[PDB]
Amino acid sequence: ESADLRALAKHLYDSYIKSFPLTKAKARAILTGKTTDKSPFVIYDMNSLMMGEDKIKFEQSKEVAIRIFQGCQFRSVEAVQEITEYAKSIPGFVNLDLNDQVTLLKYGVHEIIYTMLASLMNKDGVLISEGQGFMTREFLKSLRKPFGDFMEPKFEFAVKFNALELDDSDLAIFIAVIILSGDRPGLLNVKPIEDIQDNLLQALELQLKLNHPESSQLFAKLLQKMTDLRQIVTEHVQLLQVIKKTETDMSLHPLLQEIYKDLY
Amino acid sequence: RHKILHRLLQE
Ligand SMILES: COc1cc(O)c2c(c1C(=O)NCc1cccc3ccccc13)OC1=CC(O)=C(C(C)=O)C(=O)[C@]12C
Repeated sequence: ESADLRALAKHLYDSYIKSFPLTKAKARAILTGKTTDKSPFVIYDMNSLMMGEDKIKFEQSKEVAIRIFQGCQFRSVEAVQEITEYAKSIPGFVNLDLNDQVTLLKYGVHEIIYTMLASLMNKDGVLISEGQGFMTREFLKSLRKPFGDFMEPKFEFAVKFNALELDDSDLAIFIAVIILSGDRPGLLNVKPIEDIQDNLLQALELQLKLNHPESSQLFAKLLQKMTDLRQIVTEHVQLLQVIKKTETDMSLHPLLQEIYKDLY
Repeated sequence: RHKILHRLLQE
């Protein structure tokens, strides 16, 4: 029944709005200029950063590259909490074995972080601090190794992904499908996850058929993006393994350590 | 492991 599939799509969209404060809609409204409120403060170099460090930050002894990296860590932690709340709204999720819920999040959250970062990005930079800051791609890419190469891959994906022109309604279901991946390592009860995902995939297919009538390729392209994201996150984790090993001033946030731990 | 995720998952 397509009726139930549209109701499911709407439920996920509504939960998505509850769980994620800065939506792609609200982000694109800021990136362009729909709003009249104080545009975000633009950070494009060391000088712009030091003065904006009060409009983006709601110590001061660590170098810039480290400070910005810690910032990315704090946002990702907040995002993990948002994603966890969203996951719990997906029909069937909370009824899964609790250990499997943890496993699904452990392997899923960073794929979702990449996905949702794109919503806050254009070719030129990323919105931060709930939209009150805008840090340029060029500034982030210029951060000393290895940190510049840690930032850039997120923009590389966002450019490709944003070309697909998904909206928040599309994204709500896309994210749900990713979280309910029955082939994450170490899952105990695969069938119930696969059954939920199969229904979510049907919901996604119908959503894209109705919402993007003129782009028949979209569903198949999103399935491949789910595959790409696994390789993309593997690289993220590795590069982060190198950072915690090579930078003596790396306080890896406990939640992130917990997620990265034994991620293979 | 996963002390934090566990408590986040349980309201
Ligand atoms: C360049 O990004 C950022 C820079 C930055 O300075 C900050 C960011 C992000 C941020 O939200 N980014 C999310 C993010 C997370 C993971 C990987 C990324 C890669 C590229 C771009 C953003 C990425 O979010 C932040 C959270 C904090 O609590 C901070 C502090 C110190 O209180 C920061 O210092 C902020 C204001």
